[PDB]
Amino acid sequence: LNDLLICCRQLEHDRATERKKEVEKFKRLIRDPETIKHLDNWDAVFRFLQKYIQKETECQASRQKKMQEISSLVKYFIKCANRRAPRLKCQELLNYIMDTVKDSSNGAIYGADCSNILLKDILSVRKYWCEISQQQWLELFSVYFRLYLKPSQDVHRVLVARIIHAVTKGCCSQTDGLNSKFLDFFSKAIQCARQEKSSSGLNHILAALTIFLKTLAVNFRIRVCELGDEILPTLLYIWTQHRLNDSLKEVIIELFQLQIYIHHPKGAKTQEKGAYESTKWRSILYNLYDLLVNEISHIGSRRNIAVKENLIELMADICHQVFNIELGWEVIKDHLQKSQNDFDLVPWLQIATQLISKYPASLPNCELSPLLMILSQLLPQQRHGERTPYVLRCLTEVALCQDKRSNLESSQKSDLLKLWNKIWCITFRGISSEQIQAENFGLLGAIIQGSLVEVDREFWKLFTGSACRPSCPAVCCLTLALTTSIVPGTFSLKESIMKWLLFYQLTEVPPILHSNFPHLVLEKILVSLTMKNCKAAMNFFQSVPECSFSEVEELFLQTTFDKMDFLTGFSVHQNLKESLDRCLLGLSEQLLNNYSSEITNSETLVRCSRLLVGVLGCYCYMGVIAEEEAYKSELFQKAKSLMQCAGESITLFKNKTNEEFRIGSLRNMMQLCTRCLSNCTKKSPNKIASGFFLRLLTSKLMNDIADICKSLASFISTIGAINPLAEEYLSKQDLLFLDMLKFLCLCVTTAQTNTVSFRAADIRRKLLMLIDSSTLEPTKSLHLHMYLMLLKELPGEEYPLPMEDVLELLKPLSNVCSLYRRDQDVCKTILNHVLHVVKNLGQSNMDSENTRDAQGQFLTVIGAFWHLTKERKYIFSVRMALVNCLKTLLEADPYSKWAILNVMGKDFPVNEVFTQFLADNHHQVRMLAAESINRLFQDTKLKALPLKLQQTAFENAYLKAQEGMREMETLDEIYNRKSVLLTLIAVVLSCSPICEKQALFALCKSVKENGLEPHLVKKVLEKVSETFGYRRLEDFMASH
Repeated sequence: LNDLLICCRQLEHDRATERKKEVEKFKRLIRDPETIKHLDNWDAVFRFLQKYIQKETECQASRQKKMQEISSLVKYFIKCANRRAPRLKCQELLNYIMDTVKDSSNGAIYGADCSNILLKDILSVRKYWCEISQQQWLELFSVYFRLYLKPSQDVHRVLVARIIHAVTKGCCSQTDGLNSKFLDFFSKAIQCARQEKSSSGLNHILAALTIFLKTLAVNFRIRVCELGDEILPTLLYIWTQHRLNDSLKEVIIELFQLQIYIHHPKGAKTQEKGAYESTKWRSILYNLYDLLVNEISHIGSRRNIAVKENLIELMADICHQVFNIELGWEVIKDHLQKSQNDFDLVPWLQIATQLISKYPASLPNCELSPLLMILSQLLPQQRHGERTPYVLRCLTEVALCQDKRSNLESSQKSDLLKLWNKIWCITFRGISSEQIQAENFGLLGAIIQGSLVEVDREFWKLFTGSACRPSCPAVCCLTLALTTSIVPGTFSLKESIMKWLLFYQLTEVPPILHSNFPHLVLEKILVSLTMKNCKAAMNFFQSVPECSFSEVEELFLQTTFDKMDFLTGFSVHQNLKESLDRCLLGLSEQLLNNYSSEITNSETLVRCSRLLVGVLGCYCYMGVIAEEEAYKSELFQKAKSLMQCAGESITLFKNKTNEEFRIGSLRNMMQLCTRCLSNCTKKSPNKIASGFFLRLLTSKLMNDIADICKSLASFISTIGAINPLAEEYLSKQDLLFLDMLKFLCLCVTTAQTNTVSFRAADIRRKLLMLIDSSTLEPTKSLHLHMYLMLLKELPGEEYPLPMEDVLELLKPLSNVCSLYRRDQDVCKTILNHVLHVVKNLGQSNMDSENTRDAQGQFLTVIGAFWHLTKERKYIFSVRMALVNCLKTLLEADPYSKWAILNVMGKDFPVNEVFTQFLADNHHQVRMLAAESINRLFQDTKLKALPLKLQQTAFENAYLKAQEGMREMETLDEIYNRKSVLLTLIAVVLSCSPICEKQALFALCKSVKENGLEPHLVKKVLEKVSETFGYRRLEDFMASH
């Protein structure tokens, strides 16, 4: 250390001639013992190189070799320093990168080189990705974008654009985001891109622009709307005059799709429905439509003649907005009729398919019939063509759209029935074609479900003999046929179908086991067939209940108040039942006889067990078979043998961990097993089938799975830095290990309901030591994944966990959050996963010493997060997470008996803290608190709260909203603040009849004081009056 520093100082103090060889001496001076003792610093050697560079640059074209040499020298030094861990501080390195490229004295190759190390090291490491401050991000974006705007054009312009893309992503993901005043910079770049033809970095500039609009979509919506009206005409000109680069076209389409989503949130058409309308936008949309109509007739727009999905989706969105120069379905019909080749016909068929699917109301019922003749005419060609699946899909969508309408006339309905009968006749022949099997069965199922064509005796022959193989679309059509029709008795037809479904070749696995099927579909079909009235069982079986920019669009509708979530015993045939039981045991016996310990697949055996427990679950759901006799039934006896045979594969893998080919099979094993279980507590065949599967599992199998869990737990391009929670850090073993652990997690929570052979306590205890402080390493990407999912799956509100388990579960939470404090994405994920603990922490029945310990441990980390959030250290995404988890705290303890967080020695109630977020700086946070404020007026466990508590909660919320109003171009913010206040009042009025009079008076005062929109408030009061039950608004006004 001291000797190295002395040698470096002597070399630095030496003359230039001695420095010629001292550079190599210093480079070779580094050694393994030197780096080991140097770890702490690196700033000392860094500034020695800093002044060495600044001294050398002071003293023609001959210097172009020296500047390249020193650039390589610093590249090697930085790589060696950061090879193991990033000890070097990003701050001083960033400033040097700033000042080496700001000046024009340095060569172009040097700034290009300096940008290379900057991207490959600073922006490729998560540590530097988080520690770069907001001020650094803005200055980092500004200097390189001006360099991009510089008139000099070189090969490095692509690299500079890649820097700009990475900086924009970093600022929009790690900080609060750069100001909207930089939008003029992008406008100038687009204007410059209009003149220049090279467009070297236009792909990254537009992609960075797309990210900025996505991040800046919550606020300044009109400003984004106005800028869209400015750049889109230039983008249309760029598209026409460019060479049509595939990557540039894709990002342009993404920008166009983002603009339409902003202007028309979730397909809004009129201005009063939440859409934004202007003359420039209408002309732009018409001009945008003309370009895409021209572009579809191109070879590169798609051997494959299918137009890309993004084009199809963008096509339907534009058509829906422009449908009412005159435009409509007439041009679509003309194109379909006049198209003689599938090249110019498949795109339009895909266009109509997506428009009908996305917007059922976009197609008038008058044009429904003319489209039906066109589709029928395009169906037959005496053979099978490329357009056939497309014609089948749109016909299915037409049938689905037809079934959703009840205003059709009698004459129109009769014409449609005759047309659909003709459609059914055409599509029935040629069913043997396997290529269009999925589309044909889907069309038949849709027609059968809608009762468009009456079923005939010939259709029932399809599921007989070897006419067709058991497939998912075939079963989906069959279950709809059994639901809306009665099986003819041609004891024979029902028997024949059950042979076809359970046809096993006397070494090929049956297709039902070979291919995955939706849970409890074949089982319900079989049970319904065996009992007296197959139609009745389907109706009763289906009667049971079941367990991006979209969030931004939902925000706009709630902003415009067009969307508001609030204020809104049987008999069985004995012969058929015995026949099915004989077939199930016969199929199972065949599987065991053909089973081998090495070559036979295991997921087929579990699928057979899933089918076997499914029919038993369906049988136990009715009064035909009780649970007690189902346990001793020969089916259940075959069930345990299937798993026991499949259990040895896990046992073998427990010893042969190094095997990799087994991983793919075992990963499929849990996916079947995990989906077998059902955590929902309602009485349903899914719950009964899950209970049978739980009772199947033995004590030997859990220990093998747990032992494999313990064994694998001890093992050891992208624009910017890689998220530590990304799936690319998870290998096959890592992905596998997360799989059965989730299977173990679901087993523990749901096994206690029934009586099982295995002890769930032992698994849970073993799971606790899996995150033991000595063993668990939060810095490891794998170890982070388990603790997050264990925090998500183990807690359960129904039956509280052993309360010593949760404190051990919550023990590493403080350490994990402290290590990942600077990572916004990890903090948001941790907060979203920790809220599941509150459902068990709320119940204070066993209020003991350790009970108050776990509550204190949970409250201090939440209080630290709230304090750190108040210090402006978290992004908006974390702010919802803090709001969301605190909402669960409010739900768990409405009276705040124990939910009191302590910070700097001061106690802050949870209820009082929630009202603070109503005056936040992010528009998305404000309504989420405004929508979730209803927890302060009702128990949410629907009993009301005490009068005094309700009065002070409403008063505190109203004054905070008023404070947010008064702490104020600005029109967007003004409209944003008004929407939150109106949403706050509307929610209070709906959920709090106690404060109905006070809230109404508060709105009345706010009309003249806060300047609320008279039309917006009038619509709200009409809606709540409709919700309450008042026929007219005047009566509900007159009541108060």
